[PDB]
Amino acid sequence: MFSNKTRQDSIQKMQELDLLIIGGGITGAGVAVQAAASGIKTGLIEMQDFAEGTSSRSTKLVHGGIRYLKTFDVEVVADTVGERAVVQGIAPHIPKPDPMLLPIYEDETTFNMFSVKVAMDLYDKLANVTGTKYENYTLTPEEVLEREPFLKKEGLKGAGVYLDFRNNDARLVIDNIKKAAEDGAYLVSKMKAVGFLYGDQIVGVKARDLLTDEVIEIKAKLVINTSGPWVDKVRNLNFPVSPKMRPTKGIHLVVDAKKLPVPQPTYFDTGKQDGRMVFAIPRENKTYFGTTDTDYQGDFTDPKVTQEDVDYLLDVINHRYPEANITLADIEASWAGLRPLLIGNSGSDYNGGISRGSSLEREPDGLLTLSGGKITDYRKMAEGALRLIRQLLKEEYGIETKEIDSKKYQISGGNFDPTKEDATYIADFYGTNARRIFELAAPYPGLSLAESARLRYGLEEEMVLAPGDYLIRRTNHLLFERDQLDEIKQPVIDAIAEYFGWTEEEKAQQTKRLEALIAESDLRELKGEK
Amino acid sequence: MFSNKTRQDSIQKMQQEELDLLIIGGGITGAGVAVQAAASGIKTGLIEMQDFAEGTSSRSTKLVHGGIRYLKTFDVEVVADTVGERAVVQGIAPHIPKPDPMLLPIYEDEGATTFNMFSVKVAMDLYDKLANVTGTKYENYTLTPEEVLEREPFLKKEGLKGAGVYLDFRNNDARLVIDNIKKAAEDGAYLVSKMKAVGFLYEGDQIVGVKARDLLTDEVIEIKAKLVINTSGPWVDKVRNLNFTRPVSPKMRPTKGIHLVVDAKKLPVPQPTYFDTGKQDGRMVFAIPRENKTYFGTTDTDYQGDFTDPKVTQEDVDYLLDVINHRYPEANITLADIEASWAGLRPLLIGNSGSDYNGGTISRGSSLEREPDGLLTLSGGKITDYRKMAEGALRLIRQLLKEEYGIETKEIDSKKYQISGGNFDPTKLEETVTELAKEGVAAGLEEEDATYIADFYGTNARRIFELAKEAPYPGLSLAESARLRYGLEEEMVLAPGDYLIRRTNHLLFERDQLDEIKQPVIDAIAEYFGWTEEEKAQQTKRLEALIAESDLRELKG
Ligand SMILES: Cc1cc2nc3c(=O)[nH]c(=O)nc-3n(C[C@H](O)[C@H](O)[C@H](O)COP(=O)(O)OP(=O)(O)OC[C@H]3O[C@@H](n4cnc5c(N)ncnc54)[C@H](O)[C@@H]3O)c2cc1C
Ligand SMILES: Cc1cc2nc3c(=O)[nH]c(=O)nc-3n(C[C@H](O)[C@H](O)[C@H](O)COP(=O)(O)OP(=O)(O)OC[C@H]3O[C@@H](n4cnc5c(N)ncnc54)[C@H](O)[C@@H]3O)c2cc1C
Repeated sequence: MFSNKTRQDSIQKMQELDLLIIGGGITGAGVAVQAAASGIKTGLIEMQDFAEGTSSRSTKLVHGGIRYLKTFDVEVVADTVGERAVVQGIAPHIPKPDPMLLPIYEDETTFNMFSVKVAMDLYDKLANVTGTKYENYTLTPEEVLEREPFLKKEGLKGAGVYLDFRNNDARLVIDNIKKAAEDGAYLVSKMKAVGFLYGDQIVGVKARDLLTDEVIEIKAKLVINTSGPWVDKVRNLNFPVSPKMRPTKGIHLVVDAKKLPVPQPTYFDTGKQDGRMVFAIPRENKTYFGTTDTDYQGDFTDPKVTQEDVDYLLDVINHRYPEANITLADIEASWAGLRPLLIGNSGSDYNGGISRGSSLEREPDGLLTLSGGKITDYRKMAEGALRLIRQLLKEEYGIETKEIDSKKYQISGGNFDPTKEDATYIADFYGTNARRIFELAAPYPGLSLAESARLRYGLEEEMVLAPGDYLIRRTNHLLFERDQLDEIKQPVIDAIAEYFGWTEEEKAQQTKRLEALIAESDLRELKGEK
Repeated sequence: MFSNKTRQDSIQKMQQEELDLLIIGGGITGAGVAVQAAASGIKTGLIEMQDFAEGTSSRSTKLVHGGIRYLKTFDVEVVADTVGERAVVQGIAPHIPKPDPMLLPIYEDEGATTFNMFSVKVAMDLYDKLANVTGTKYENYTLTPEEVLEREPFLKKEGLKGAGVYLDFRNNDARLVIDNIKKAAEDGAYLVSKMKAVGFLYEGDQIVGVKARDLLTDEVIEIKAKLVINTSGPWVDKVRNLNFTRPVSPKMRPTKGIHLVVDAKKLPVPQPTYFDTGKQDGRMVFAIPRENKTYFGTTDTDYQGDFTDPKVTQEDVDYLLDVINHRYPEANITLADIEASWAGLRPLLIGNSGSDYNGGTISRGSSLEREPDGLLTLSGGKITDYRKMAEGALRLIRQLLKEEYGIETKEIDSKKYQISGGNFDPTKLEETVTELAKEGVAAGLEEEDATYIADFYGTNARRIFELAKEAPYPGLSLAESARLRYGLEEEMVLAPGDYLIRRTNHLLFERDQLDEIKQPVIDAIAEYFGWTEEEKAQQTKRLEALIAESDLRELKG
């Protein structure tokens, strides 16, 4: 059990914990996955749902960064392919091998047909891939147009193909939390930290239950802040400090596969003389692409896509594919996110052109803060967190904290061997936990057999409190299967209403929430009503 | 024989019947062209204003550098091209460019460096791979600070973090030109030194020959030829301007560079060393061992003035001494410690730099072009690409001889045509030197000298060994005498400096022993040519001037 039941118990049990963690993203989720495995009594709190922050709004990939070889920044490339190795090892059901395609042009560079080849050999050598079935290779201008029919011809010299990975971020967070649960940790989502319990120090926190206006006080030896782009907002809860962050907005658009077919990931130049590059990626029967870099000020819980972000991106896909003719009217889904950057770094520092871009400082009040960084280095940042924690529990309290190896502790649903039609999907999506799903496959009105269990499983096991957490973060219904959402939408909500036995007004408020969300995704407010 | 006598017969033939190809300039670029034309059957002539190599081909860095710096901006094709042609040159002249691994120390207090301990490793591995060197006896390796000071205890310690060691070659530029020249002569080419082109001959607006002046006798002759190719290095514009019937746009813009020599006890470096100037100007300086000395440079300044005898300025010297005194803090080197030196002009095409050499169509930085009047010009390039430059030129030459006159020519593989003294298995230099040295010992020479001469002359050591067997000149050792006699009869020595400066390492690298042999060498050449007493006194005054300039006597006041 891991639902609203397990939830209420947790809240009560936290009524002096060893460690309190603020933030339920990939960062907070990684700290706990390790602390629990090491003994510490831990109690984490996530203001909204799990992973509903930036950790569900990224490019959704694990790019190697081959681009860095242009300035011979070889140590950065080695770290990256190296850490990417661990993760794939501790979560064999999430990041998957999805070789990428990099076309070469003499009209417009970065590499030529001769240099891409040597760049890809140094890449596989550092990645220790050199030899396996995923070894790089090149393509002739003829054999490139085959795979991608609408790809610009004027000036095509061919292309290169090297290893890269697909990675659902939301699932990475949840299966880390679900493993943190199994190890006894008070994980409470939908609970917001609103104040601090103080002489001059910090001994506790005062949280609010967003499900019930009840205010509780928490007691713990140490309080660590891992609120991502919210790092400063959480800090300022202590009424004198200065800013440490400066986030940027990036967005993505989505279209039907037949409006822009691409059998594999494709990286290329914008063509607007700004040095930026763009992706066009496949994902089920769709193809999404992007992204975007712009200073942002306003609401952090729901950043919005505008006309100018659309203009910019359309001008890019239309130049790289002159035969597509894509307009605002072709987009079926979308999303926006904010990058947790420290004053000084930029968005291009993610792929070229304590951890790289992150820090772990301790405030004078005694608050630990882990900021910046990037999802691909989540496990690595937490190991550096558990260090200033296993030492801080002794030099001040004398607790015998254990020692582990995060690089080898496999998480939820993925404990099998690394080199491991709707039961096929279920296996390759939940991995191991697909076993528990089958046992449950007593359907529901308007739904299907399989779709019933994946919903029941969410409620029983994935802390599904609201319907949106299911169609958005626990599965790919809203973002990649829009054209199938309207014949499962109402049914799903009623099974939720049933399981929770909400009420005729709690049910009304919920549905109201799905309306606002789906609409902002489908940019109805821009289309002057679709 | 290849001497003043051969010279005089060549001068008559070039006047008897028309040539198919006449070459202007006897440095590495013309020597290169001459060898490939001769081997192909093309009747060939070549004229050189001074001695062979007296221009910029005897004034370079005397190294064959790989260009590992180019990996910093991932310019891999340039590096592949360079290590690849270096292997090709070693195959045709295994007795000149030799292996001599480079030491590259790493520092953290310098601010903005090229590589760090982590990055030099992946750079040296990529370097060896591109050069098919990984898996051989010269594959790279790194050193720790304490390992570095073990080899050079006098290197700046503040910040030293270790070193990288990778493969590179030492190269004698003057000996490389003359062994290409000797090969061309053996294959029939008419080669004349101390002969200057002073004008063109015409039939309409079309060049059909050259008027040449014999600098030794004030005589002026006419040479008829089907094609004329200009390979005069930094003098490329000045030669093109011998056509006064048409002013023309300049292609060149030469820069100057110098090199200084001190005795090794003053800067003991066991192997070549490469480092930052410390003047944050983006440049690098070398410290290299040669015989029992250490030489260092170089500089890079815009120039105007006489092209035949460029001079070292006090400003060139202070720039270099500031670099060495910063890199080795206890050595304290000043002008008084310098015993020899040289300066030359880079043949750059308007728009290029000395920097592009080491990462500071035909080949990088060169061009092959024909003028409206029929004159062909081959300009730019660098010494390490000489054979590749001659190949592109021969390609156009055969195509013009067939089309315009119906003349078929044999196609040779220049990548395998070994030059003078280099006819032996390139992978077995030491075995070949061990054997030849025996033939030398059985001739009356000592162990040290026979090995030297075999390593320096290669196969040609046998002729040196034969003459040795047969008559020491007054004041000279059996060994020295045999080298000089070989010089006069087989290497076209015509004046004292040709021998002490370019055929041997006497002036530059053994200055401390030059006085013992200076006069005996002039006397032997004097009697051998049978000079008037007035002629000898002038050949003497001229050599003294060359020594005064190397010694930096004026600056020293
Ligand atoms: C456009 C874009 C592209 C990206 N591309 C890459 C990439 O290519 N490679 C890469 O490695 N990374 C990439 N990233 C970055 C990566 O997604 C983030 O670094 C990562 O998701 C940050 O995780 P986090 O847990 O620190 O922050 P979040 O995921 O935002 O989690 C922090 C949580 O704190 C919670 N919180 C805030 N205040 C409170 C409070 N008062 N009480 C309780 N909880 C609170 C919030 O609800 C939030 O869920 C990209 C990001 C963006 C925006
Ligand atoms: C300081 C310095 C550093 C350098 N660094 C490098 C390096 O690291 N790597 C590299 O590969 N290269 C390097 N170079 C360049 C290399 O030395 C030259 O490219 C090469 O020697 C030039 O060949 P060249 O034969 O074209 O000219 P040259 O040797 O100059 O010869 C041209 C010849 O034609 C003759 N001539 C002129 N006019 C007439 C006439 N009217 N009649 C008859 N003959 C005439 C001249 O007397 C001369 O002998 C460097 C040069 C310098 C000076």
